[PDB]
Amino acid sequence: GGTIARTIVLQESIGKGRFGEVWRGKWRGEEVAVKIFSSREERSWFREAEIYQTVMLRHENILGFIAADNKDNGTWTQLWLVSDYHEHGSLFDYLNRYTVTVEGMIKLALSTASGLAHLHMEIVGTQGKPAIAHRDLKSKNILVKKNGTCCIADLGLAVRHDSATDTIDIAPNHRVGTKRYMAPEVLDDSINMKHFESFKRADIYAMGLVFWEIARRCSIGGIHEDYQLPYYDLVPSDPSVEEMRKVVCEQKLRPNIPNRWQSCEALRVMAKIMRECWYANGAARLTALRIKKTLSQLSQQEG
Ligand SMILES: Cc1cccc(-c2nc(C(C)(C)C)[nH]c2-c2ccc3c(c2)OCO3)n1
Repeated sequence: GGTIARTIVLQESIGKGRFGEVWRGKWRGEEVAVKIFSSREERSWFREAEIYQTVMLRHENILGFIAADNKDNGTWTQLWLVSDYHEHGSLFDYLNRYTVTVEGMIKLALSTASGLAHLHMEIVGTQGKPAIAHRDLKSKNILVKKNGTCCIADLGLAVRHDSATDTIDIAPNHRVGTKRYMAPEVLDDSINMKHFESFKRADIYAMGLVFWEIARRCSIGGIHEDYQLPYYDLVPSDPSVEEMRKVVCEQKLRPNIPNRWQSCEALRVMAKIMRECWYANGAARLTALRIKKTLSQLSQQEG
């Protein structure tokens, strides 16, 4: 029969995605993550399997895809996605559970930038990678590995660009992602969605919000902040598009950069990246590659 899903034994319920339910599984002795969709969730399943099967997608800071499969238990067909297990889980869960070192922060920050710069960069060739925008970049969708670098999951909302024709592989809706991480252009309806660079610019904003969440947990000599989500101070816990538009577009607040980040050098680089990631004009924002370059300077420096 089939060689993946037949041979996997589910052990623990991890939790829900947007669609489909996440499990700890044993494959051939090794631990795996399994994500399971109903027969009516087939568009979501297929599209996510389509993105992970993009040629040249595999980076150390993208989640390692094993396989899409079917599994008939006897009553009903389950649609499976199988991946690498990471015991720490999400960047959200890690930053709630733990503080980090100075070296710890940059490992989390660099890897997330490297992941998105890989995802964004077109690789021309016969085995050629399309440029890929995420559309839902957040701490819940980034996983943390056992080495303490990150990898990006939740590519099911992603869009892919052919540079020759200048087309996106789907006709994209307004307002698909997590409402809290939606960029100002996405919030106020103003984003042009036959411009591909705009979707990349929308991802850099949200990585800025992820970079804030990490930098709060940086324990220099006692002193760290608590875990918070971006706009904990300014919106409710499941916030509306209306509620988010009033803070980000109308009032023009980033997340608040505290005083003691000015003392340490590594936090000021991160603080400068954050405030260069927030910008209501998307064209003002940095590339993931310029962020990757800058953090890779800081990594190969301070003694
Ligand atoms: C393509 C694929 C296959 C299997 C799992 C996941 C997946 N989807 C998500 C969310 C963010 C909820 C959409 N998380 C995972 C995930 C992946 C690996 C894990 C894990 C969860 O817990 C520890 O190890 N995606």
